[PDB]
Order: sequence, then C-alpha cells, then structure tokens
Amino acid sequence: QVQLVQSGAEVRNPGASVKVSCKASGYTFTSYAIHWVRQAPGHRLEWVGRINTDNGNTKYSQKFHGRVALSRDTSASTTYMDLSSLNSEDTAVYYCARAFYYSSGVMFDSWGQGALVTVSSASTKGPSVFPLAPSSKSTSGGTAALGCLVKDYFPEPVTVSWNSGALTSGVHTFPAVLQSSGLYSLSSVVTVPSSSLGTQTYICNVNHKPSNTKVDKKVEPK
Amino acid sequence: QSALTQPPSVSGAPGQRVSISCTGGSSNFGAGYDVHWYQQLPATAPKLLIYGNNNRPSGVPDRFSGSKSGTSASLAITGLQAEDEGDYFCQSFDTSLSGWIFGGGTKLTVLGQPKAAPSVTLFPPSSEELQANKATLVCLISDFYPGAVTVAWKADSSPVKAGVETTTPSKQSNNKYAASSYLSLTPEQWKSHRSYSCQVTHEGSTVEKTVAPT
Amino acid sequence: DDMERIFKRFDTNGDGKISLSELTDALRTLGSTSADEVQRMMAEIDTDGDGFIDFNEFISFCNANPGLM
Ligand SMILES: [Ca+2]
Ligand SMILES: [Ca+2]
Repeated sequence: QVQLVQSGAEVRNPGASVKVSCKASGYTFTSYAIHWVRQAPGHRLEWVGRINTDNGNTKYSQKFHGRVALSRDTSASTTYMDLSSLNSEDTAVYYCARAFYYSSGVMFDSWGQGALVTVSSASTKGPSVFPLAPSSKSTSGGTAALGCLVKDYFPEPVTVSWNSGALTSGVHTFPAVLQSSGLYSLSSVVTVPSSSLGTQTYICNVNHKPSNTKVDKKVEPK
Repeated sequence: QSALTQPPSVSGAPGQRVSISCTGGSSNFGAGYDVHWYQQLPATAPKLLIYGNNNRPSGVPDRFSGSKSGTSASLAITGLQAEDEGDYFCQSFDTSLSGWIFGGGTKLTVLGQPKAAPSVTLFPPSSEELQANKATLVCLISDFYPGAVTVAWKADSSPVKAGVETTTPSKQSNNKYAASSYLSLTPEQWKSHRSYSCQVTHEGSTVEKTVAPT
Repeated sequence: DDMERIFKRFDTNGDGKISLSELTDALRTLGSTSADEVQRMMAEIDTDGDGFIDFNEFISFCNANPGLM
C-alpha cells in the first residue's frame, strides 16, 4: 500500500536542466527518508542522493559535483530532484525509493516506477557512411561478408538498402547503438559469393530523412 | 574494494537452481553492513527481494534465499520459473565513499530454447575512414541465445575500455539475439599496435577475432 | 562522557553503532513509542543514512538540540 508515483518522461538539450517529482502515499511521509537512484542504459544502478522528508536535510553523491539538488513538499508528500547542466551521460531512468529501517539496518523497500530523462541533440545530424571491405574470414565456404558503417547520425531512423533494393537476401542490418555522445550508429552486412567480387558491384544506399541526406557508397575489395 | 562485483548473466532450465554471487570489500561487507537484493523484471521498476542478507518481504517465496560472509554474498534461486527472468542487483553501504553502492546486476535467463553460440565478424577501419582522421572497429554478434554477451576489446594483448560502445542484445525474428560493439580509435593508435581483438563471452565460451593493420 | 554512557548502555552488541532494534529497546524504558515515531527519529539522527546511529552522529545531534537533552 506504500506507493511512489513519479512524473512522466522528459527530453532536454546538453546544458539545460530537468525536474522530476515523486509523490508518496500510503504512509507517514515525514517519518521516512527518500532516496534517488538513476539507471543509465546498459549501466548499473547509481545512487544519487538522500533527503530527510521532515527536516529536510539532504545528502548528495559526490559523483555529481554539486549538479543535483533534492527538495521536498510535505503538504503534497512529494520530493523533487533537480539536475542542472545536463549532458548525454545523464541520460537515464531516475527512480525514487523509500528508506525503511529494519532491526539491523535500512533498506529501499518501495520504489517508484521511474522517470526517463533523455539529453539528446537539439539539431539533426546527418550520417557518415564508410565501406566495410569484403572479408571471408568468418563466412561460409563460398561467401564473403561486406557492408557499410553508418556512423554518427541523429535521430533515428535510417534505411539501408543494397543495389537500389535489388539485393535482398543475406542482408543483416544491425540495430543502432546510442553512443555516449548522443549520436546513433549502425552497420548493415551482406553475404555474397566470393566469385562475384571482381565482377559484381555492391552499393549500399543510406537514407536519412530527418537530415535529407542520401549516400550511395560503393563497397570494393581491398 | 569499494564496489560490488556480480556475474553479468546466469541461466538455467525451468525447475533447476542457479546462484548469483556478489563480492564486496572491507568498507562495505567487512564494515558490518548487510546486503540487500533487488529484482528488476523487464519493463518495471526494481523490487525489494531480499533485505538483511536473508529476510524476505511479504510476497517473496522461500525459493529465493541469500547468504553473506564478511566479504561475499550469494543469492540462490531454486525451482526456476519463467516469471523470474530479469535483472538482480545486490546493494550495500560503503563507509569510505559514505554512500550506497549497487552491484553491476546479473541478467537471469530461464531457458525456453536450446543455447546458441554467437557468430562474430570483426571489421577493421576502412581505408576511407583513416583518410578522414578517424578509426572505428566493428564487432558484429549475431544469432545467440540467451541474449547476454560480454565484449572485451584488446590492443595487442592488453585491454581497452576507452572508446567502446556496446549495444544491448536485441531479439530478432527467430527469437535469437544480435548485438554489436564499436571501438573508436585515432589512426595513430590503430597503427601503433600490432593487432586488435574483439572477445565475445557467452555461456562460459569465448570467441576472439583479431585484425591487424596490414 | 555522559553522552558516552547512554550510548554504550544501549549499544548492546558492542559494535559502536545503534540500530533500530537497540533504539527501540532504549525507547521502551522512557515510555511507549509507536513504530512510526521511532522510524522518524532514526532517520533524523542517521545523517549518512546508512541504517545505524554511530557515536559521532549521536553527539552531533545532542549538542545541536539542547532542548531535547
Ligand atoms: Ca549496535
Ligand atoms: Ca549512520
């Protein structure tokens, strides 16, 4: 019956700030401290800070360098988290949790659903396309693997075809990676017979509609 | 050590038992602080599973059991069920840092299909990227189950952690997973080493692909 | 030293810290304290929020609230 409800998702630019709320209900708000924990994509839980709901004194993790601030409103039973000077490394889900003392310590017994904060670029960024030269080191007996790397673009999505869509079999376009710089990057791979490398031309067609950019990269052997 | 170390992933058939270790240090477990365990099912917030080494809140069955030494902790899960799939984090207080620390988390997979080893293709930096004063290595991982892999890059025989971006495993059409890792380098770094290698670890097995600037 | 006597008197496991269990047994002598009230005062004195009241947090709280002592 203890419940913590947090505000919705937020999108910010590098340098801006964000405020996340955490309303508490089902218990005495001023008798239990509220902790804030963030979880970056593909990272472990990271403790942000603690605030006494009653006093209300705060305690912050030094890993933020005075960039985070906690506050509370007892009349609404809500704790707020402000994080200024945002950067792409701060892109994470931010949870609020209640500290509950037991006989031999304290635990985070109740958590909030979490609030997603995304510090993404304000402007569109077109992609750079580089040819992945055909290699037969990891392919089947008669085939070779060639591709092209679509590096540093924003935002999603991009469409990658081969030979203007004529080449469809063996095409594996991997999901994009959201790099720490806030930019996406993916690779598209095609496995073709090695007997057609010196005869057949292979061109990957990258299309990025948000940037109005099109690239036809010819993939040649070494 | 002032951090908690966990295995990245564990797996087991439904009905079997798995164990998840969590090692600490003198400033946390050795300082007289109990360990807590949290269960994060897919698409939900963390949930308190174990508090104070081996106490269960109302709603957690005795299939989950914990143990703690002055330096190590373990989480036992017996009678695996499909609903137990998710991530598990240990937690303690470190007195040197004066703050709460969490383990890296362990992805528990309940097997619903046979294991599948990953296929790895390593691409060196293109000759056109080096002319643009850039260098990116592409390690592509495809068709593996369960969807949990550890990627370790190495320059020559020495590890590299700066400039690495690894995707989280994504499920494709055939219910297997695919991932990719990118090692960004400067052209001078790429040319100053005899070789670069991408090591993919999956279910205790290891695949290592190596490229050389030649 | 008088703050040191009360602290050691209720640190019954000799570890130098006061837990919720020992603070509850300590509050049972002064009178009757509800479970929600002992939770509030544990969170007020526990400055680092680690689950215990060490001796430095206890003496820091006492001479900051002389009306309570
Ligand atoms: Ca004690
Ligand atoms: Ca304390």
